[PDB]
Amino acid sequence: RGWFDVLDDWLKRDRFVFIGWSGLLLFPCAFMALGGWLTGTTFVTSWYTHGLASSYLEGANFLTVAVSSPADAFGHSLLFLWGPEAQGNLTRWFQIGGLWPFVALHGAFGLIGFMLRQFEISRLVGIRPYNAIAFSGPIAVFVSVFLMYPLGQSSWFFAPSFGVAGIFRFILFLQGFHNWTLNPFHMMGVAGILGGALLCAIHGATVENTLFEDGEDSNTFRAFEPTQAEETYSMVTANRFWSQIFGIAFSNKRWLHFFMLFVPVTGLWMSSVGIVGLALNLRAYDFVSQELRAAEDPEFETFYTKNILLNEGMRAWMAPQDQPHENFIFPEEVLPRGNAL
Amino acid sequence: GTTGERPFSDIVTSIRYWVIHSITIPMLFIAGWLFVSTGLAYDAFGTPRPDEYFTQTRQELPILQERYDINQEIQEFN
Amino acid sequence: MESVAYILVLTMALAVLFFAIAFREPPRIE
Amino acid sequence: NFMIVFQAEHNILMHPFHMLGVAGVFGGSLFSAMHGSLVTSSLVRETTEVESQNYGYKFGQEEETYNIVAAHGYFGRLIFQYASFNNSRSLHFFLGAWPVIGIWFTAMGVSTMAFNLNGF
Amino acid sequence: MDRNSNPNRQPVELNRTSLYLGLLLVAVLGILFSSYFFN
Amino acid sequence: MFAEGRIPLWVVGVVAGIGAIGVLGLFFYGAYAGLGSSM
Amino acid sequence: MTPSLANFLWSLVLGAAIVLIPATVGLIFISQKDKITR
Amino acid sequence: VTYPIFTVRWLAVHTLAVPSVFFVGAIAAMQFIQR
Amino acid sequence: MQVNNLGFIASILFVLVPTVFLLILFIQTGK
Amino acid sequence: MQVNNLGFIASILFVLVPTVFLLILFIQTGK
Amino acid sequence: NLEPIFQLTFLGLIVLAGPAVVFVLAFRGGDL
Amino acid sequence: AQRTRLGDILRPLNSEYGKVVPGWGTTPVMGVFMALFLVFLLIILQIYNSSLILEGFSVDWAG
Amino acid sequence: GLPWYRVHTVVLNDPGRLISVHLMHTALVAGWAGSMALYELAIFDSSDAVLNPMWRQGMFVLPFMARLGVTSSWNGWSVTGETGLDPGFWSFEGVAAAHIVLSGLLFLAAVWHWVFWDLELFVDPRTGESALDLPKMFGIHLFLSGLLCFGFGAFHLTGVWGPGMWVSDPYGLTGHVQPVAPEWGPAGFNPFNPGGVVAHHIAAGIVGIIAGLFHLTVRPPERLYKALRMGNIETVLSSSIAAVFFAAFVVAGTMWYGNATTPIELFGPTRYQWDKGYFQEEIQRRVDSQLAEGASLSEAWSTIPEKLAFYDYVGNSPAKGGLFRTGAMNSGDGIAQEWIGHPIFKDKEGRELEVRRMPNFFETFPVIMTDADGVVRADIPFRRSESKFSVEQTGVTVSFYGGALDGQTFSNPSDVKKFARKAQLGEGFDFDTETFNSDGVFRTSPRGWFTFGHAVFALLFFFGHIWHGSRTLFRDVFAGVDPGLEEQVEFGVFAKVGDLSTR
Ligand code: CLA
Ligand code: CLA
Ligand code: CLA
Ligand SMILES: CCCCCCCCCCCCCCCC(=O)OC[C@H](CO[C@@H]1O[C@H](CS(=O)(=O)O)[C@@H](O)[C@H](O)[C@H]1O)OC(=O)CCCCCCCCCCCCCCC
Ligand SMILES: CCCCCCCCCCCCCCCC(=O)OC[C@H](COP(=O)(O)OC[C@@H](O)CO)OC(=O)CCCCCCCCCCCCCCC
Ligand SMILES: CC1=C(/C=C/C(C)=C/C=C/C(C)=C/C=C/C=C(C)/C=C/C=C(C)/C=C/C2=C(C)CCCC2(C)C)C(C)(C)CCC1
Ligand SMILES: CC1=C(/C=C/C(C)=C/C=C/C(C)=C/C=C/C=C(C)/C=C/C=C(C)/C=C/C2=C(C)CCCC2(C)C)C(C)(C)CCC1
Ligand SMILES: CC1=C(/C=C/C(C)=C\C=CC(/C)=C/C=C/C=C(C)/C=C\C=C(C)/C=C/C2=C(C)CCCC2(C)C)C(C)(C)CCC1
Ligand SMILES: CCCCCCCCCCCCO[C@@H]1O[C@H](CO)[C@@H](O[C@H]2O[C@H](CO)[C@@H](O)[C@H](O)[C@H]2O)[C@H](O)[C@H]1O
Ligand SMILES: [Ca+2]
Ligand SMILES: [Fe+2]
Repeated sequence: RGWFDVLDDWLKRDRFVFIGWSGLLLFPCAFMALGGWLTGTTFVTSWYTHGLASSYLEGANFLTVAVSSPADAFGHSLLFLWGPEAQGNLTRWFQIGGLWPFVALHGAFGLIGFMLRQFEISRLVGIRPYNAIAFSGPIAVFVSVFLMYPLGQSSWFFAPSFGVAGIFRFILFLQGFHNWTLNPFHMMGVAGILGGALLCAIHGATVENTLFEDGEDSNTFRAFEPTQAEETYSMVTANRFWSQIFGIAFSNKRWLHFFMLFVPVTGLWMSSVGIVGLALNLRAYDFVSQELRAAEDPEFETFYTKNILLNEGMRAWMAPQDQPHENFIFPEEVLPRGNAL
Repeated sequence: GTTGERPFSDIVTSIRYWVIHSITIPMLFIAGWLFVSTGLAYDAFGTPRPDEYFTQTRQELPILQERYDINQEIQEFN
Repeated sequence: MESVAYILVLTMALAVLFFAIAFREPPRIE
Repeated sequence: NFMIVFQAEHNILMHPFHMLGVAGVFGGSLFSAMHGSLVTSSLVRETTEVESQNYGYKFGQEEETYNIVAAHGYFGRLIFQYASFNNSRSLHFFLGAWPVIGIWFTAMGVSTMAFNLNGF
Repeated sequence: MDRNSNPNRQPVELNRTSLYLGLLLVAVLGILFSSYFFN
Repeated sequence: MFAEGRIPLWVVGVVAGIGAIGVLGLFFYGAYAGLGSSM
Repeated sequence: MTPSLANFLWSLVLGAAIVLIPATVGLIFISQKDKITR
Repeated sequence: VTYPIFTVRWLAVHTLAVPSVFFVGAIAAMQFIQR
Repeated sequence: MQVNNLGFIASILFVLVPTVFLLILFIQTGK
Repeated sequence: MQVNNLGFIASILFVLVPTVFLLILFIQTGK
Repeated sequence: NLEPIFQLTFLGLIVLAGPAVVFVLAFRGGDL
Repeated sequence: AQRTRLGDILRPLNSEYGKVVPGWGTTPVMGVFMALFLVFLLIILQIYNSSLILEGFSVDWAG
Repeated sequence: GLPWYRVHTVVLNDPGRLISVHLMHTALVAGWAGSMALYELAIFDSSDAVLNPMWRQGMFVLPFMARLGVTSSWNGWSVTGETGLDPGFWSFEGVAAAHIVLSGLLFLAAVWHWVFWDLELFVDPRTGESALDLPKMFGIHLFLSGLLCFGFGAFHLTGVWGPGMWVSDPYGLTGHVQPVAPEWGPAGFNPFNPGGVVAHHIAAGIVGIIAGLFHLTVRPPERLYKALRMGNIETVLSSSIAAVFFAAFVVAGTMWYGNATTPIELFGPTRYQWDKGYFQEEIQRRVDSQLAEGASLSEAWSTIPEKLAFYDYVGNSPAKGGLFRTGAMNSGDGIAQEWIGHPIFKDKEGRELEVRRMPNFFETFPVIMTDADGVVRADIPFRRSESKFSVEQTGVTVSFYGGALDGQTFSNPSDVKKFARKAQLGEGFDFDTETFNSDGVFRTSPRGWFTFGHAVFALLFFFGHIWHGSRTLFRDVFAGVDPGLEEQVEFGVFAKVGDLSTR
């Protein structure tokens, strides 16, 4: 037995936490990313990068702590602890936002490790690897949003911060500056996510309400056995119900479950494509025909133009605080605003 | 169905686990406590204390602006 | 005249719905 | 427009019921993807490599079309054994309950922000 | 040289449900993207 | 207690649950005192 | 030989010594101790 | 009966729980910082 | 409205071409 | 050249629609 | 002062009360 | 299996189907070259990223 | 039969028809290149290489011809702005026609290989069915790649036998095609040094030749042959897709950030040059040198070429467009006619005011004027009842230096406000908006479109890689799992997951 086979045997032992070869990448990187996030949200400020308190130590709460993006001055520097910025100084590395690339890169490699784990375990137990394929969607989201978007922009500063309110800020930023809601790729993402939730709810309810009477208890949960060969709910009854209620119904179980995979995954992939577009400011910001008409016709008003006005307001009022490195000085009189407000 | 390890319920219902942990768990708790309450965390992570966000000479946000010499920048920020 | 295009695509979707309901492939137990 | 004004006036993003709605829909999509992928992954071989695997299932067939035990083995090794459902009925109840509860909470969030009890 | 029948050729199929699904997908994609095509 | 040599698991659960409730109660109290309390 | 060059090379060396080959040593050692009995 | 005490599961448990309790102690202490 | 002069052709082809692809495949099915 | 703004759509459809009619009929033939 | 001290005294006594009832019933053989 | 002149010319190139070297073969050397490639890619990335600054040039349009 | 998404799998085990479909795809791609170039030539406007260069006209393939040394037309014009040059056959038209003819020949070869699919070269002589020696094919193809890479670098790029490549000054004012010598030191890895590209092609071509020689002679280890399914062509598809999306990410990045292979005269400026005021600072430096001799303001600013000023204009940043703002940048602001000259804003008190430029992020931006020490001295107020710093109250006037408006001064607040709004966008230019019926909203450059397309394609090819790698490694269970699979998956029963020999 060669040493490689012996190692392979040890890594793939049946234990409470499977390790595998993929574990060598997953567990250290995932632990680094998680511990980095926890450390930053507990102890680390964003005073020098954003002028914000972002840790429990500073008095922030769960909703307002974040591992904030690094200072815009560094561009897309990877900000290694040993890099030319921190130069091995851990305190300075924390202060310049070095924890953000730490978490982002370790999380990217952890995600790779987790999907490799899906592949490895699928191969070991002898099933098709569709779980890894489904997980490609979250990977596309993470790559586009946390890497490609800031890479197309001026710096990592404009990446989403790892935090609840940081993410909320990123969301509102994308609305105001990119008109992200108007983006058809985002609308396909929304369709996929809401459709996935709908499919989850409707399938769970349909199964639970077409169950066969296989026990005597009012508690129907123990009238199932994992090794039983027969279906536990009536597909025929479900199909008739949905055909008469909704007009159409699934008749193929396999197609049903592939659809439940397909819808949210495609939603994630389409939204990731849209985010890639936004990385280069290739926005679906305006409808030029309506802009031109409004510019020449002061009685043409649509919900689109109203939303454009909202975006202008958000940008002007938010930019000085959101982008402190720019030293934006917008005097009170240049701020757009409606009457009396 | 057990992969070999001792069941959690058995371990955490046993006297020896609790003899060990009625000590170990509180010690880490008060170790983190002391980490905060001695001011070690402030100095280790560079997080400002409530009275050090601004200095008697810097009333503005100490936003970093220089690409490579941040140690000196932070020092002049105080 | 882009109104015509919008109406056209919407009508296409609705016609697909009616045919998918009325002229569906019948589920058959076999 | 409705959503933007709503956020401006109520801070719905910082409302815990809307956070529960987001958990509802994100988690519902997550569980839809997992369930579909685990069932598709554990399909019993009934077709050839040419035809769609969907033809391996016949409408109204009594037998099970996938191996739930293999799906449980895979998932309980992906995370750990006791986090994996092996009872299809409990699994499907969870699939129904998660998005429904999340959406109930977010509906109540909007309904209570209707009375200007706003987000944090 | 001789022209010999290729034994790797296979029929393609699209069942009626697949047709309805594809037609709906095409119709809704057109609905979605037409406004942006017109701009 | 009811059995010698081991703690009942429900007692352990009650004790750990009360500890967790106290931790979350301390955090909610701190939302209103000290740093981050707006005062 | 710049300071950043020295730090990159040091990063290679310390990455090896801190992660790559205490982990390989530990994995090999344990796999050869706890060996699967066929 | 007579299981090993230390395992991969033991390490996985502690790798999380130990810093977790440390951090919780830190945050508890933060609850008493005054400006 | 001054819309893109390629909008009608783009939208119509965007719908039409996949439509005839599906129609061809469906109608020939069972041959 | 100032040509009829419906020329491209008219010509393209004039060719395309009978083309797909023939294509459908030919491809399904023998079903 | 002492208000949190007394408050926590009452709160802890109340908190223990229910579990005390369950524990006493379980140990003494009562119906549960 | 129609024969052509160019087919016969090319025949020995497509004749070794499935022949392998038993065991691990050259895999260690492959691994060494892969590690060197990774270090090279790291070097050029960090140079492009300005996280590795060498003397003699600047990552700038001016050179 | 086959579902629609699996139709092409019929050439999976048919090497002759796989070659056929590859030939047809190659013919389609080459024909696209030729016809794209022909269309661009049919609409290209070569009259003004300064203010209407290729990248303002939505020219996508023309810069790629020009990058490698094809810079002249049969109509006498050259993209370097020169005329009367004789390229020979290898003009834009010649290259496009060559691609069209290549497309035809490839189409015919594809037809031949489709019809005569059953060549005995494809059949395993040991047994008798179709088989490809994939490792040996890799050795052959890699050796060829190394030869062609080395030849490209050492002969074309060096000018030993070939045109060289496009090189330019750092400010994109004197771009042209010349031979480039390789740089063998560390500077060869500076992405903005073309000698690095030359030396890369020589060295990597040599390495590819050596590696192909190794792969023509040494057979795969049995371990690797089994692990990577080297008898399965889908493993090649998987790893090829991986390498391809790697390359696509790289080319997208080098296009977005700029480098020696993406010069601004061919693809336009980058967003980062606008971000950092690269051209603005160079312009100011030239003006300051002129002044330091003793030139007046008007003379010093008149020394500034219109091309550099045109680079210093936000409408030429690739980060200003829209996903559905289609076509050339000339369809946006119009065709640039001339530089208006540099405005200098003075308020009533003589303070010199700087208009804050619009960042790449902002679709709209407030007009703000600051003095030397960064204090707002004038603006354009939104609300006027509490206005304090308006152009009207502060008496701001603008005088122009160089360009069309040289020597003129404006005091009418309407004109001052108009020119302040122009100055927000950088250097000001007169535009022909009639030719394109330009709409007034910015477009992105070919740099932006290329980066977008290739970033998206790379992202999708990641999924392609995952799909085909999974199909390669899980080929045995593609049609479903074994109708047994009972106790192999159960927990704790075996010592190693799946390994039936363990417990
Ligand atoms: C002799 C044949 C020939 C010649 C001289 C040309 C010449 C040209 N072509 Mg063309 N082409 C050809 C055949 C040819 N082509 C064929 C057969 C096709 C069909 C696939 C095309 C399709 C095509 C398109 C779509 C385009 C061109 C374009 C061009 C022009 C610019 C090319 C360029 O940028 O290079 C770019 C090439 C590369 C960057 C090669 C990348 C290869 C990667 C990096 C290597 C892969 C990894 C490697 C194998 C592994 C490592 C090995 C290593 C160690 C050695 C140029 C005039 C462009 C143009 O200007 O349009 C008119 C254009 O867009 N061609
Ligand atoms: C990556 C390849 C590439 C790139 C970077 C470019 C770039 C460019 N081209 Mg071009 N072109 C290409 C390939 C490319 N082209 C090909 C293959 C053709 C043959 C059709 C053409 C033919 C062409 C013409 C005729 C013209 C250009 C022009 C241009 C310029 C204007 C760009 C523009 O507005 O497009 C707009 C892009 C969009 C509006 C984005 C469309 C996004 C679609 C709708 C996505 C589809 C969604 C999908 C259905 C979702 C799936 C659903 C899901 C369930 C899977 C620009 C520099 C113009 C120019 O100025 O020439 C001088 C012009 O006249 N090109
Ligand atoms: C070199 C690249 C490459 C090659 C040679 C293949 C080859 C193959 N793929 Mg694959 N794939 C790729 C990349 C590639 N893929 C990428 C990047 C993705 C992620 C999007 C995928 C995702 C994928 C899936 C999910 C599947 C395949 C399948 C297949 C097999 C059947 C193909 C078929 O009949 O569909 C026929 C396609 C049609 C009839 C219509 C397609 C219409 C598309 C959506 C629009 C076309 C746009 C335009 C014309 C394409 C040019 C764009 C170009 C610049 C890329 C075949 C061997 C199937 C398989 O595995 O079979 C068992 C399968 O299920 N692929
Ligand atoms: C934090 C995460 C860290 C992850 C750590 C992962 C643990 C290590 C996994 C290593 C797996 C890769 C090697 C696979 C085994 C193998 O190839 O053959 C095993 C061989 C065959 O030997 C002998 O050969 C005999 C004959 S033969 O192999 O059949 O030829 C055979 O019988 C016998 O079994 C065998 O002993 O044994 C070896 O000793 C060769 C080791 C070479 C390994 C590659 C080295 C590359 C890594 C170094 C990186 C730095 C390089 C310098 C850069 C500046
Ligand atoms: C009150 C009752 C009256 C009904 C009115 C509402 C109509 C809803 C009927 C759904 C139409 C079917 C479309 C799929 C075409 C069709 O007939 O599919 C039929 C299909 C049946 O699948 P099977 O199980 O038979 O599939 C087995 C294999 O043949 C797979 O091809 O149902 C589904 O696939 C469910 C998933 C799609 C669900 C799509 C719903 C979309 C909602 C409508 C969105 C468009 C609105 C646009 C407005 C402008
Ligand atoms: C940073 C860094 C690092 C790392 C580190 C680490 C990795 C660590 C860690 C760490 C950790 C890992 C920590 C932790 C934690 C934790 C916490 C802080 C917790 C919590 C919690 C809570 C609060 C919960 C609560 C609850 C709920 C809510 C539900 C039910 C009940 C309970 C109680 C459970 C190093 C040094 C390498 C390098 C440098 C950088
Ligand atoms: C036969 C022959 C010939 C001829 C040839 C020719 C004439 C050709 C051509 C060709 C061509 C002329 C071509 C082409 C092409 C094109 C293509 C291939 C394309 C495309 C497309 C696509 C794919 C696109 C897509 C899209 C869309 C649609 C939208 C946007 C996005 C995208 C881009 C995706 C000769 C006599 C010479 C020789 C003999 C033989
Ligand atoms: C859920 C859960 C858990 C936990 C639990 C806990 C943690 C707790 C609890 C509980 C408690 C901790 C309780 C309690 C109670 C108490 C009560 C219910 C009482 C009372 C009474 C009263 C009514 C009072 C009265 C009074 C007045 C009125 C005034 C005078 C004095 C006095 C104070 C006597 C376990 C793990 C087990 C199981 C699973 C989950
Ligand atoms: C999977 C791989 C993971 C890679 C990451 C793993 C952790 C890697 C951490 C590497 C840290 C590099 O840390 C770096 O160490 C070197 C060498 O001591 C320090 O260098 C220090 O000592 C050396 C000599 O002793 C002096 O020449 C130098 O001037 C001084 O700074 C750097 O200041 C520090 O930045
Ligand atoms: Ca007033
Ligand atoms: Fe199900």
